[PDB]
Amino acid sequence: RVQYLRQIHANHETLLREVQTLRDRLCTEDEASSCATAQRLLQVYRQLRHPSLILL
Amino acid sequence: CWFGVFSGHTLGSVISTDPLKRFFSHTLTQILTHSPVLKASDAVQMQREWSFARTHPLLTSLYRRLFVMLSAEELVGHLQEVLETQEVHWQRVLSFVSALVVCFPEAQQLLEDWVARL
Amino acid sequence: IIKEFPEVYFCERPGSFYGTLFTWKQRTPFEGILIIYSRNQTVMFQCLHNLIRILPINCFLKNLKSGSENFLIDNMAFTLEKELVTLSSLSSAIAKHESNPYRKELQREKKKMLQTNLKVSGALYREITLKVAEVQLKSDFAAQKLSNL
Amino acid sequence: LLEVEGPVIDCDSSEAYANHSSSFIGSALQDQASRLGVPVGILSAGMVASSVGQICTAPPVLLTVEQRKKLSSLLEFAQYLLAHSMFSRLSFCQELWKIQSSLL
Repeated sequence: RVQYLRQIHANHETLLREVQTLRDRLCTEDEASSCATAQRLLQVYRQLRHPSLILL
Repeated sequence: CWFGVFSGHTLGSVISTDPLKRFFSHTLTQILTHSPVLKASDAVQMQREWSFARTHPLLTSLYRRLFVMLSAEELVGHLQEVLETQEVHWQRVLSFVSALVVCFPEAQQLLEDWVARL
Repeated sequence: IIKEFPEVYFCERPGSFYGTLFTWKQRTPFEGILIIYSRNQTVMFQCLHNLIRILPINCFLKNLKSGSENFLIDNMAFTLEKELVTLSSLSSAIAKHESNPYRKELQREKKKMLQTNLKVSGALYREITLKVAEVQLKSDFAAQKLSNL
Repeated sequence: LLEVEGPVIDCDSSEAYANHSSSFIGSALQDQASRLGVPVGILSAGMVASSVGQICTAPPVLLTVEQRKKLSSLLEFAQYLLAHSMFSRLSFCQELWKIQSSLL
């Protein structure tokens, strides 16, 4: 079905642009490269790995 | 070209019809409400000029598309509430009902319902 | 200093450290990175003692196994900015495959056209889930190097 | 570049059409950025937005010959820069809105 894959697509394209702004901030050294970024990405990681890859 | 992209064959395919319905409903209200001139209750002879064949075919085509992506009784309820709520552009409403009656499957009786209520 | 590689200092203090070798790469002249090639593991303690005496007071040392935390954060982000691109490509390739009285008659035809796009190729989904699986593998590797640190 | 260095395009950093190698251009941006004390991202952004202005000006809504070819080779280099994390998106967007007229 399709509603399904769009729900996933939207939930992904928020995290994608979130990461992209985070990468720009690391480019311009705006925040830091220390931590809380590390702890943020390891939160986005956890979020994806729970129902990773239903294979049908 | 604007009405062409508006025609939801390329768009309805990709877009979930939760926000797309809100888009079309807001679009209908924003067509009806905007520039409520010729509010003259003496807009009686102008019904002949707002006859379906005289109303521009572009208006007609857009209304067809808005009828495609939505349901009839939803539209009738929405119209009842809007015409009760707020001012009208009579040109668009009268052209709109003229296209509505012929386009949807026998909703002249669903019209006469809320006519009797009003 | 060694001239040929000025990033290498060799200690010539004639007691216990002689033949130690260090390198100092500074970055944001707050932060910096010290690497001690020493001749046993005692001599690396006697050095980190002697030093943490002569730094300023809030100097926050830390051992690194697998590269400086900045580098790992890039290497983490890269493998998420690849994965989430691939999971977009999934839905986009899918959304190509879905596209591939007079008024009442045309009304019903166009309604039938819009009810056709409920379905998606399982085979294609599968092709994409192998492309994704490949990047998940790279991301999860790069997350274990980070969560140790 | 007028203040620190005495009296900008990819031609500037690469020095008068030497080569078109992606790694070579990366090392040129590193050298330039080392001189100016600016992060490499913002140099990349500025140079790319300038070269985009150039391409889109040199002759209307569409541009569909040879413009597209130069543009795709340039954007193929932008993707290299993005993958090596040598590109501020937001500095790029700002430097395009500074153009705001040349763009199609």
